[PDB]
Amino acid sequence: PISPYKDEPWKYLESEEYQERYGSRPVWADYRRNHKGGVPPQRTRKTCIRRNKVVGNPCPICRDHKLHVDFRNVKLLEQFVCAHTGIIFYAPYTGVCVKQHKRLTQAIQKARDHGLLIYHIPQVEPRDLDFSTSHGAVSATPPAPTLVSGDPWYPWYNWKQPPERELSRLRRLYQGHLQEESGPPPESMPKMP
Amino acid sequence: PYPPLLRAMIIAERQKNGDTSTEEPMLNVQRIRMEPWDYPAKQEDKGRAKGTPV
Amino acid sequence: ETKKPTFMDEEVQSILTKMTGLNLQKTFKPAIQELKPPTYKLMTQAQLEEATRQAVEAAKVRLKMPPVLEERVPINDVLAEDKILEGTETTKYVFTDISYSIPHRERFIVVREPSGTLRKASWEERDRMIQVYFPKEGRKILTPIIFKEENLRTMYSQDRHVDVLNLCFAQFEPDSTEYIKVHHKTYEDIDKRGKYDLLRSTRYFGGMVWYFVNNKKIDGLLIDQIQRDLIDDATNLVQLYHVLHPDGQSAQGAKDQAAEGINLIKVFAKTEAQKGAYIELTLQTYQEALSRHSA
Amino acid sequence: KKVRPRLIAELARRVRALREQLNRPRDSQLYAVDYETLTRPFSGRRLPVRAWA
Amino acid sequence: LTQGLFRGLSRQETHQQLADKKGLHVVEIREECGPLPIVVASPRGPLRKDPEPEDEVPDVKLDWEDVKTAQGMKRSVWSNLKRAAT
Amino acid sequence: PMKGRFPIRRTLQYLSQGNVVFKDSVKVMTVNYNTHGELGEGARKFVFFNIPQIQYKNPWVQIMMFKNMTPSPFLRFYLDSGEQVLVDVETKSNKEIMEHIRKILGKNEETLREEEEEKKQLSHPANFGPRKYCLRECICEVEGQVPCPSLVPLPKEMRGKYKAALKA
Amino acid sequence: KAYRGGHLTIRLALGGCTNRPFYRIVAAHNKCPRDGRFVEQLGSYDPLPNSHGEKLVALNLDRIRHWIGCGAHLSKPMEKLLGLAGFFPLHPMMITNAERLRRKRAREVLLASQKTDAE
Amino acid sequence: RKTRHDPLAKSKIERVNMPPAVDPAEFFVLMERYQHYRQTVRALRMEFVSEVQRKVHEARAGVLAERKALKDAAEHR
RNA sequence: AUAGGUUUGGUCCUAGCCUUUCUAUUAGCUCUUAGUAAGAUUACACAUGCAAGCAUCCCCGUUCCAGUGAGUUCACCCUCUAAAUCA
Ligand code: FES
Ligand SMILES: [K+]
Ligand SMILES: [K+]
Ligand SMILES: [K+]
Ligand SMILES: [K+]
Ligand SMILES: [Mg+2]
Ligand SMILES: [Zn+2]
Repeated sequence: PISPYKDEPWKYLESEEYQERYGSRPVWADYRRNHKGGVPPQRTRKTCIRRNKVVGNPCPICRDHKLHVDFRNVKLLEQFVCAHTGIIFYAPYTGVCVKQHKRLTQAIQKARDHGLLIYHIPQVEPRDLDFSTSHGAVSATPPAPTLVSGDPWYPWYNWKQPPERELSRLRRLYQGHLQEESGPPPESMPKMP
Repeated sequence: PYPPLLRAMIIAERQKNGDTSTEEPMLNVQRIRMEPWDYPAKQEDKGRAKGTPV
Repeated sequence: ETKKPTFMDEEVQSILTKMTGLNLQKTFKPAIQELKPPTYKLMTQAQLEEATRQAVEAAKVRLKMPPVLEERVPINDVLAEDKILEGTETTKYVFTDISYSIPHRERFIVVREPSGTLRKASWEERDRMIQVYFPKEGRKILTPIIFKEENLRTMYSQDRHVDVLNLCFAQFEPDSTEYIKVHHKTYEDIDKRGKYDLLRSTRYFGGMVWYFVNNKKIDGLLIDQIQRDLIDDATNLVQLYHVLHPDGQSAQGAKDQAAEGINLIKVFAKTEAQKGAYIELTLQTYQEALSRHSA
Repeated sequence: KKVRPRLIAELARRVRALREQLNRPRDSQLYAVDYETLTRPFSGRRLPVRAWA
Repeated sequence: LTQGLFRGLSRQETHQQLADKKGLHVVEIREECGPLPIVVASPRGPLRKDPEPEDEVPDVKLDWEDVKTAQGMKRSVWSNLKRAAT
Repeated sequence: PMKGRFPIRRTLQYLSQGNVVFKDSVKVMTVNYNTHGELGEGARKFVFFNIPQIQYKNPWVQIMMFKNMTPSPFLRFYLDSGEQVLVDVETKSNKEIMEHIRKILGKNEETLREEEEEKKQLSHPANFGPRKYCLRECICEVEGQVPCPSLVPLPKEMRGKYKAALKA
Repeated sequence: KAYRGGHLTIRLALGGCTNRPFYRIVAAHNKCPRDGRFVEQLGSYDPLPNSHGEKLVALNLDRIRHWIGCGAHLSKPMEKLLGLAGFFPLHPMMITNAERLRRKRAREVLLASQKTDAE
Repeated sequence: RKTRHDPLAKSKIERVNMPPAVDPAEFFVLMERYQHYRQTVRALRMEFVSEVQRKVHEARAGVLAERKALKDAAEHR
């Protein structure tokens, strides 16, 4: 099917058809899971629609194709949140499949982030006891002499060509296992034109 | 000279405690003496090869 | 010589505290949260008055006004420039000192840039890093999208100003630009649409008043106070305006005329108040009604 | 809690310590080197390449 | 069960009946409302001026099942299971 | 229901409401009380109600009780220095006894607060590790950081299966 | 247990999942397994650039100093992290590796220059 | 990893490691960097050792610690 | 446990067994891709290959890591004091 409300999902919840089908009760009021035993399975079915085929007992969301889970359909999302405590009902509560519960949870959070759904925002204490910005960590540290003069922080960072006598010692010690001598390295990193 | 972060923390601690000095904190390396790697080590604490003969 | 009062002066605090008011029902409005079975106590009238007094004491703690701070100055301090390391690393390193017992504003957070510059972290990076390692309840590392203009207008359309302010107080620091921007955008919307009752009996009223007085737009708030029969607060607002703008026409007018009580409103209404005509009409209506009840 | 005495662990320990002092390898044996192969015969380990010359 | 349920629910004392019998205000404390002392019932007749004697140690019979749950000593694989809306 | 008179005494909540945490000097507390006589009622109530609370807060202090050995009830504390603190409790209520011993031999509220603050420092918010010890297990939990590959597959360029294939 | 000798070391313990490395800076006995028992956790090191293009390093500097003052050694990767932070001086091998890279890249530019000039 | 008792692999019997080639210019410069690097780090270590030793003494026999001990003894008496 | 079925001609009480919930192996039948985690039944016997070297010789290391669960109140606290690290 093709619902005409996908673009404006909120309209369906104010239409006459919705009021005839559901009235003032939540869309999930009448749904009952079919299961063996008195205690139901602790997870709901994964998905009610497999390969564009609907299962026998479609969940409240999947049984009506005009109900669109969208962060803008705030009235539909409200039905799946506790009015007194603000917690999103777990899927066994309403019977929505895991696929639709995940979409509902994501849409509810998106509506709350956009300001469309009201939720309890608590009053928090300040992070810091003192709000002074005078400590060196946040202020300006007196510049070090090397930083002002432009020298390296320690003198041994720069390459100092060793004396020739010392290079002769190394050439005697490692006879026959010597590399080409290395001149002073470029002053700054080159770059491929 | 102290390494960058250490110096900044020391200086900041001075100002936090109320010490105002223009002198830069400096490590004292006079106590430290860097001997050559080939300086003879102590032979009294050195071990010995064990008895297993080949 | 003569220092103009700061926001935290005992005099200003008393004025702004009284102007805010204390509605116990609003301060302790039932929160939509996980609930527990309520408890019951058999109490005499004396005991009931003592518990109500204790609630007033607790509410006054809940209403303690946040201090208004000036925008923090950007941090741009370079600790070192090791040019040898230029080109060695492609991504910058953020080093956060996470020593437990250090005030968060006294922690050293430094950044090694790919160029080799060791610089102190920016105010923004500092706040992001402190959240990463010392996570605070209600603060997010990535700025929530609620604070975008399009989303803040929705919150204002629903009269959720206090919510916007509680969100901003948790996310942003009091001296941050974002904290400063959002609070001032909210205060303007309250002024434009005359929604001053939303922030009464909250810790955010004083800040709103402080904004209005220091930018010379206390007209809307004065009208509301008179329309609501809060002359004592309206007179105190005009008085405070004079203390923060002593070299002003209204302050000199009151000085010249030694105005007190309702007179202060009239002097201020004509000289400085932008809506001088509307204020006089509103004040007029009240004074007439008050004369009747007296009979 | 009374640990069962292990008496062979102490006997062997003493015997080993003694034999290490009586059958100790002498300096001649430990530090001898075969100059043709430059390997210590007692350990049968080759000397470092840099030490050969 | 049915006869027992109706016997208990019929005999439950209302907050007003308590105030009248005790001649004291019944003050409800809610965690969601903080310290607000909301009053649910007041004595229709005269209000006593003596506070109810506060016994240091209440001589009340406790159900082991409750106390055992409060101390996290009750492990049940069947308790607090997700169930359909009732 | 719970067995015994005043079953409240056998609840962890009641046992943790004792306010007497002895100083480290106190080693042995002896309670000499009489089973009959009105002048010893407080000592009998103190033994009935308060010894469980005292022992719960001071597990390593030996509490020994002696019945009908003397004409009057008294407490004696044996300190590690060897000093003996005799507290006569005749005519006192069980609350008065509990408050008296708190004053003379109980740690003040400041000392206890400090100890609790020292415990706070043991758990560091920034430390990453198992949930028993640390708040977060991995940095991937921190929003903004690269997510766990179990939840979000990493980009193919960041996976070693293809860092080698592209190279060879 | 009781390791024969050994010493405390401040080193990087690898965590995370496959292709998602994460390091915990820990002071541990030399002989302990890399990811095993440790004396104290002294920080963390995320080596993957985050959304903001940062490699995040946490250093409990108060406790790092305490353990260095109790005789804890340092691994080379840890010494190089402290060098980049500015707590210690730059490790010589970062300077040498930086210079080796400069020479390599200078030699590559010359070959590239010949490509475009000669041909 | 192998133990001292495990026999050596046949494949490795004749493995003679060839030592790396030395670059005279890079070797001397690097050797001094190590000397300077390790002198600086050993001075830093000597300062962290003294701090640790001072804090222990300060807790044991410091003015504040000894003052508290006397105060507590007085309050007891 | 929010409980359910089952004694008898029937009822109430007591009582056991079992059902419904969530996991872990194995069997049957069955199966498309991707990421991640985990992965002999047995302290039974083992072909083959590898798993400890480094280094100007001495030393140091191979006493670690990795593996197993046979045995089993050596693991924690206090006192005491070796080896070890702080060149
Ligand atoms: S648990 Fe953090 S990367 Fe997987
Ligand atoms: K049964
Ligand atoms: K199977
Ligand atoms: K060696
Ligand atoms: K076993
Ligand atoms: Mg020793
Ligand atoms: Zn469905």
